[PDB]
Amino acid sequence: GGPSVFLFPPKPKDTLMISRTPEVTCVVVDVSHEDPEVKFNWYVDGVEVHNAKTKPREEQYNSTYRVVSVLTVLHQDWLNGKEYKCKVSNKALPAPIEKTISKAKGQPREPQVYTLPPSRDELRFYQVSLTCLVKGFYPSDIAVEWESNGQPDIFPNGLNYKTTPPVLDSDGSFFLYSKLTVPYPSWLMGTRFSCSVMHEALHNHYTQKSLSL
Amino acid sequence: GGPSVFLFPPKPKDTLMISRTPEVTCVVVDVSHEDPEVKFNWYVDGVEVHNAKTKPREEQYNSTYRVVSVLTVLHQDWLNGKEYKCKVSNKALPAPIEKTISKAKGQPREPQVYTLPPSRDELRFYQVSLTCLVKGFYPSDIAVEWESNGQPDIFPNGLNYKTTPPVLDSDGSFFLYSKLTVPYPSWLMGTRFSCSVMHEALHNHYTQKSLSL
Ligand SMILES: *[C@@H]1O[C@H](CO)[C@@H](O[C@@H]2O[C@H](CO)[C@@H](O[C@@H]3O[C@H](CO[C@H]4O[C@H](CO)[C@@H](O)[C@H](O)[C@@H]4O[C@@H]4O[C@H](CO)[C@@H](O)[C@H](O)[C@H]4NC(C)=O)[C@@H](O)[C@H](O[C@H]4O[C@H](CO)[C@@H](O)[C@H](O)[C@@H]4O)[C@@H]3O)[C@H](O)[C@H]2NC(C)=O)[C@H](O)[C@H]1NC(C)=O
Ligand SMILES: *[C@@H]1O[C@H](CO)[C@@H](O[C@@H]2O[C@H](CO)[C@@H](O[C@@H]3O[C@H](CO[C@H]4O[C@H](CO)[C@@H](O)[C@H](O)[C@@H]4O)[C@@H](O)[C@H](O[C@H]4O[C@H](CO)[C@@H](O)[C@H](O)[C@@H]4O)[C@@H]3O)[C@H](O)[C@H]2NC(C)=O)[C@H](O)[C@H]1NC(C)=O
Repeated sequence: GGPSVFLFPPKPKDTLMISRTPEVTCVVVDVSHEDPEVKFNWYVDGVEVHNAKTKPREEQYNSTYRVVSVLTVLHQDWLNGKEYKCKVSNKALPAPIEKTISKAKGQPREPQVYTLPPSRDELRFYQVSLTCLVKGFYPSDIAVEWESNGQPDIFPNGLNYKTTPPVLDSDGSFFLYSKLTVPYPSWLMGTRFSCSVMHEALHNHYTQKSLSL
Repeated sequence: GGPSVFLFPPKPKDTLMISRTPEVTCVVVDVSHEDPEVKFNWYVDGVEVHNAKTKPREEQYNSTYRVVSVLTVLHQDWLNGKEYKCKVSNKALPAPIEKTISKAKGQPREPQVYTLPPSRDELRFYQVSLTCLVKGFYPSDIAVEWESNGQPDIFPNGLNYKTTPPVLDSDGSFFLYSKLTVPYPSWLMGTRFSCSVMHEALHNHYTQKSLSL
């Protein structure tokens, strides 16, 4: 064939925070040197739009260019299920490649957030684990972060945490876990930690759950 | 080209338990009706073997057969890093397709297992969540299960649990979480639950961590 197209959704956090701005990204790979001509046509539910923006092309070590087309979207357009289509055309293609992406369908469901202290057996070590359980949400688009009331003297570098991907639960909903690693002295001195979750189905798209000794 | 080949590693649990038998699986898709002839040649570190077994072909909705070749492997052969090669040949191919798979390289690291009781705020609900943290292991091949001392009268159907995929941690090791959902009355009556973890770097490839009220 010829070039390949891939269309990605906006960041879950971008569509949920008022401060941020979501965008859809249409990437084009496998584009030839002989015909590096690429065009884009964007359609929101079958209605063309021309506010998208194409970034400069870039060569890769595999001797192929890379074209990307970014389309900023309204917060509530995506959350209401509007479908976004990217139409790519180039000489190397017999017919243009059209791709579409939208939010997962299904009545959203609200997550429950639970913080669990570190296991008693983990204090033998110096780094202990604070856990945040987020369960029962749909769709799986979600954002998770940790906060502290600890000054930089205890945390000169920021907080160290990692979050699992969403896992389909036995009731059609999703769950995940996020682990925050902190020194034991910080846990013992009464530091207040906070698990923050952004999800469509939450009121104000946000909830925050605390954890401390 | 023609048909496509895919080679899969043995289940982590299969290579760790003596009772089970691990297998490398070499799948062939996109095989034509005009030429449904397939051959396999297996090599363990460049040494041919003839104990593999081919299962009957199966028709697909897209009108393509699918041929599978299964090779049982010795437990310690895989765990010691031996590379397994699958060579596929068919009329529709100009030259045979060879694929190889082996265990991830790197000094193995032993996991730590910690059980966390359900959050106090989750008792509002009837289904509560028991958590098992497994962290600090390498490679990411691991198997996790839950056990109970509860008869079938409390659990006529088995235990309900889901386990996350491994997540790369900030020290090059991996962690995961497994969630067991149980009715609150079972938690309150003293039922003893058990998180069982099978990993190469564990002594006897097995460890078990308990949890109860
Ligand atoms: C006619 O219909 C067929 C069936 O629908 C089509 O077959 C499919 O063909 C595609 C390629 O076009 C293959 O894609 C690959 O999938 C691999 C994963 O396969 C496992 O998981 C899927 C479900 O997720 C499952 O259906 C497979 O059968 C396979 O299951 C595994 O099976 C083994 C033993 O059989 C078992 O031990 C495992 O536990 C089990 N695992 C699971 C999760 O069930 C990928 O690994 C491949 O990835 C490659 O390519 C990626 C990018 O393309 C790259 O990132 C990767 O690194 C890697 O290189 C690849 O995506 C499907 O597997 C195959 N499905 C089946 C059932 O055969 C057929 O293509 C279609 N005809 C045509 C013309 O399209
Ligand atoms: C020249 O070199 C560049 C970089 O090495 C290659 O760019 C990649 O090309 C492959 C072509 O297959 C693309 O593969 C697709 O990747 C997607 C992942 O997107 C994430 O990752 C990229 C980079 O890591 C991020 O930029 C992006 O924001 C995302 O975070 C997958 O989603 C795709 O999977 C889907 O399609 C395949 C094929 O149908 C299915 O098998 C999957 O199941 C799934 O449906 C796919 O794997 C890759 O995206 C390209 N990266 C970038 C950054 O563009 C060029 O391909 C290479 N040139 C040639 C000719 O290959």
